[PDB]
Amino acid sequence: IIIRYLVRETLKSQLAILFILLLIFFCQKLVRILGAAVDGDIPANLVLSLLGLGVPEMAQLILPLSLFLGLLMTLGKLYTESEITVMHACGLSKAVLVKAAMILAVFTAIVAAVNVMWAGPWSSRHQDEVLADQMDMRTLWNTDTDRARAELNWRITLVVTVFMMALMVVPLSVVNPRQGRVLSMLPAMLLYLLFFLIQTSLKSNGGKGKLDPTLWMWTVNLIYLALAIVLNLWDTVPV
Amino acid sequence: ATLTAKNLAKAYKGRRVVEDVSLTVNSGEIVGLLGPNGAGKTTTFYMVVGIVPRDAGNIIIDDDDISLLPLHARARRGIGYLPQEASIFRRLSVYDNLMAVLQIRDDLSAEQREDRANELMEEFHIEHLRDSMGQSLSGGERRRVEIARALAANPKFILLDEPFAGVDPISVIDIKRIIEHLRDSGLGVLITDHNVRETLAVCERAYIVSQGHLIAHGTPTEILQDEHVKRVYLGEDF
Amino acid sequence: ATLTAKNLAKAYKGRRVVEDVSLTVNSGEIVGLLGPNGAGKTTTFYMVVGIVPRDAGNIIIDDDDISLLPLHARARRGIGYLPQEASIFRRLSVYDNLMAVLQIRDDLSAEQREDRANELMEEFHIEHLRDSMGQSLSGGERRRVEIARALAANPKFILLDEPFAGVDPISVIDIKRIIEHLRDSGLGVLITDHNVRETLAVCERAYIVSQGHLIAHGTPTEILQDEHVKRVYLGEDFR
Amino acid sequence: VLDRYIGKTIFTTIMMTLFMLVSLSGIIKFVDQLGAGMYTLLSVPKDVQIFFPMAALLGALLGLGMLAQRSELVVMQASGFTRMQVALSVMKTAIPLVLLTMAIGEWVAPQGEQMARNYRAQPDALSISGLHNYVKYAGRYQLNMWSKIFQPLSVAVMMLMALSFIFGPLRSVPMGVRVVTGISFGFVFYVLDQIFGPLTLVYGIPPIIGALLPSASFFLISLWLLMRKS
Amino acid sequence: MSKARRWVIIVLSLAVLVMIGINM
Ligand SMILES: CCCCCCCCCCCCCC(=O)O[C@H](CCCCCCCCCCC)CC(=O)O[C@@H]1[C@@H](NC(=O)C[C@@H](CCCCCCCCCCC)OC(=O)CCCCCCCCCCC)[C@H](OC[C@H](CO)O[C@H](OP(=O)(O)O)[C@@H](COC(=O)C[C@H](O)CCCCCCCCCCC)NC(=O)C[C@H](O)CCCCCCCCCCC)O[C@H](COC)[C@H]1OP(=O)(O)O
Ligand SMILES: CCCCCCCCCCC1=C(C)C(=O)C(OC)=C(OC)C1=O
Ligand SMILES: CCCCCCCCCCC1=C(C)C(=O)C(OC)=C(OC)C1=O
Repeated sequence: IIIRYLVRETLKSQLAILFILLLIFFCQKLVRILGAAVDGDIPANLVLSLLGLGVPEMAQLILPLSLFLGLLMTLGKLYTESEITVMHACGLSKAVLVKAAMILAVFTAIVAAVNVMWAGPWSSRHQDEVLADQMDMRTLWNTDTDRARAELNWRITLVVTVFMMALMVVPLSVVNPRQGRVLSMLPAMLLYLLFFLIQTSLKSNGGKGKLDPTLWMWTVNLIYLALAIVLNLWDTVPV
Repeated sequence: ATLTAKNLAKAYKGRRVVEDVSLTVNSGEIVGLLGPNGAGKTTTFYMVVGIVPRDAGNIIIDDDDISLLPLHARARRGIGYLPQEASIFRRLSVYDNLMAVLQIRDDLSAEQREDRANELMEEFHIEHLRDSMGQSLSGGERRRVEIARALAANPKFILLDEPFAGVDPISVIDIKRIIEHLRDSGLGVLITDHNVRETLAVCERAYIVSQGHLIAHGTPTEILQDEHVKRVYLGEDF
Repeated sequence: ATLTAKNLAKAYKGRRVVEDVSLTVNSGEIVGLLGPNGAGKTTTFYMVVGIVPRDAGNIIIDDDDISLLPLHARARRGIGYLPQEASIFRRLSVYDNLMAVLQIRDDLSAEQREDRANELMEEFHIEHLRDSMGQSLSGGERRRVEIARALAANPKFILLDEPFAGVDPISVIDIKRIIEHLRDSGLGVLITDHNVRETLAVCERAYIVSQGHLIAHGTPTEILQDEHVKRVYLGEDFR
Repeated sequence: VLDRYIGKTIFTTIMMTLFMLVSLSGIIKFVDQLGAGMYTLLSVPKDVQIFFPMAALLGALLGLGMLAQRSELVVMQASGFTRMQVALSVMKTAIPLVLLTMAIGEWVAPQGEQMARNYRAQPDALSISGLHNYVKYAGRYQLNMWSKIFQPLSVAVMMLMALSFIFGPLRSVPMGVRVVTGISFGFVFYVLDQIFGPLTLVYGIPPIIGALLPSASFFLISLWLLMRKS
Repeated sequence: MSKARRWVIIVLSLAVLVMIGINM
């Protein structure tokens, strides 16, 4: 009952971020592609379909972000409304908050696993034909067992990041009334943003052949997963 | 039971906000904790609850030291807490947020959860609101649901934080009726607030902690006749 | 002078929260405005101050209708407002607090304000503090400089919003001493506190409203021996 | 005097936000090593020219918002002050701000940026006077003149806008919501500058007023939030 | 707000500004 309440309350806040953040990403997709069609190709037959076919690429970044941000909105609201303090006062641990986050990251990581194979390569096997080897945007997951810049390590880490960014927000959405409620999101929002600035500069920097994206792309995934666990098990004897 | 708190202390950035406060409360006894707003009564109250960690001291609930335990671990061993502000579960039914904390008790069977829930609505006159969720609930009817579901966790020592907090004087008759009803069920109530005139009417004894340490304790008759209290607090009370 | 409201009404959405509340504040008179919470004793207070705009009322100081005016044009006719928060000018001196509002009055010459300020700050015994700012002054001078500052704007009808409001009973005697001194200078004052034990002990008339309108407008010893206030409000035991 | 106290509180937080926004984008501008090349130090007064209409909005939302949350914005208008002569006190501290973003955008940011690009030798952005009577022989190079001559006018518009929704719908919000709004409306001003920049010549015909639409459309929101909602 | 919570937001946002300067 108290787990179905936390899931139903975050899901209404997660589907409201996915509509606001979709228009924010549409306008960034509209600011750019005018500038490649105002002194480039003609914006008469493509400007409404080139916008709508780059959606499963931009949904790779807003499906982990809306569950991250939707749990900061929902858990941060119940801390200020004194619903989580009185939840511990009747007696039940923070494992209810973790068992409600991972039962909700499963709902997102099976949309972000349908989007990452045969819904993502489809919109690059259709967006690059209307303009008429080493591409790695139209190959599916089985035929991505080539050599030489086969970047499936960035298509797997977009599904593991749904689980390790749902573990980090249950101890980082503790609202302190003295700091405020937006000042308390700052160690969380900077930690998610630092994760995507490292993996983007390891996918492209590892695409030239400067450092292989198996050692260094899963070291960051395991440093951040081990950070998710010490933060969640901090209430014990000193170590 | 005999919840005892011994030699408690705290320092916020070097400032000694409380030194050597020792208070006990037994089962079936209203006990108050009041005094001026110099840090005092609030940090001492939030050590027995557990949402402020102590610097030095001991909390024991009659047999065993629970001073190093969080709030959810003290709630399994007795101690039950009511926040001052509105803490009812928001988009949940009144029967649902009574059952949500009645589901965590593993010493019951799933039919005894339903018998206890219908026993708690009729005890607090709530049973005409079981499908109605909150935010259709008034100020006096939200308060009965919070005490009915703090009693669903089966506590000893419900300790209330400012249970008056701004209510009209016909609504202090009904709060003090269900506070004296918990005492008649064998629960040791510990109250702190600002309103002096309405807790010294309901408490059997009271601790006055002012400027750090504890300055007096006793029955509310001999509290009023005390002279060291009378200077820093209660000049010409009644 | 006399400040009178007449047939005040206010409706947000369907439910009229105020209907036909008429009060009268004469000079040299504490008068209270009381009732249960949410009944409309704090809406019919702000309708006299000027924050909440009226719907059908007539706010009148002795010969001018001020029911259409905002708060700043109402404060020049002789209405003073003391909010229940701190509201002292923090990073500004305690002599410059009085000089801040003494420069607004256009009937004082530029040297005639620096002896009116030097007169107000010794009547209220706040002359030993002269450069202490106000972000750390006291609790006892976050209530007495603001009265000297609200008196420096030359009011006739100073309106106190929740004066007692969570102070110790050793400090209630001090802020009751400066309300009775406030009307010894010929100044009608309206109080709207919730702690109805001293705002019936400092006042001479009271204006119990409950859920839309007036119930009683007698002396405090006339409301205890009433009957209809004793069912929606105080109870059956107040002595 | 407290005309000199509203203005002193605002001016301190404009220059505190602007020093923050320049130090942030100076460590990002430490990109050109990818060892003691001070390219980012002589390009400081160009960064001051770029972040000044945004530090004006964010710094005045932060300085008036702390006057409102300390309740000293209603206690001076309940003792006098009209809402016009508190608006006139944030314009009296806007004239030294306008006389600084056109005094360094013509004397310092020309000669500082050019002497850095020459030191790093291992839209013809020169000046408002250098581009004046430069191109004769319609195109793009005149829009860089109009988006630079009343770039100081966009500072006074954003200080008026940061006051229009302090009296409007941000007087009783927490302080973090005002900062998030100040960043979000600093994103819209980027969008209106680079999407009304080209498109007002290539898919339409504003000759001069195409550079006005960033400032003219944020002036209409300012007089809609204090007049129609009053 | 603290001594260790403040010194995280200084250090963690210093590494974001370095990582923005890396991929530009
Ligand atoms: C309410 C909702 C509204 C809608 C919101 C949604 C829609 C938004 C739509 C538009 C989105 C962006 C589209 C885009 O597409 O942005 C693209 C790239 C995608 C960017 C998406 C960015 C925004 C966020 C999206 C999500 C939002 C929710 C680039 C482009 O398009 O530009 C690309 C261009 N780079 C940039 O501009 C920097 C480029 C940097 C990009 C980083 C990308 C990775 C970002 C991760 C961000 C995570 C955020 C959480 O970021 C930019 O653009 C960003 C521009 C907006 C900044 C807004 C303020 C940010 C800070 C706020 C305060 C903290 C690049 O480098 C050239 C290199 C700079 O060193 O030199 C330039 O000049 P110079 O050196 O010659 O002088 C650059 C110089 O440096 C500089 O100014 C100095 C710094 O670096 C500036 C850095 C940015 C500001 C930082 C401030 C501190 C921030 C701290 C933050 C913690 N200077 C300019 O360009 C002039 C502009 O005035 C700068 C404007 C900066 C903002 C303030 C002023 C606004 C205008 C004036 C008002 C008066 O070359 C490319 C190829 O061409 C050859 C070119 O194109 P292309 O992409 O086509 O290849
Ligand atoms: C807690 C931070 C966000 C606060 C939003 C206002 C919260 C307090 C009133 C909430 C509320 C509303 C509005 C409400 O409409 C309702 O219905 C059953 C509630 O039920 C218990 C509520 O708690
Ligand atoms: C362009 C600037 C936009 C600023 C937008 C701020 C939006 C704040 C929304 C706050 C909010 C949250 C989080 C929220 O969760 C909620 O309800 C469940 C609200 O209900 C009325 C809210 O208002």
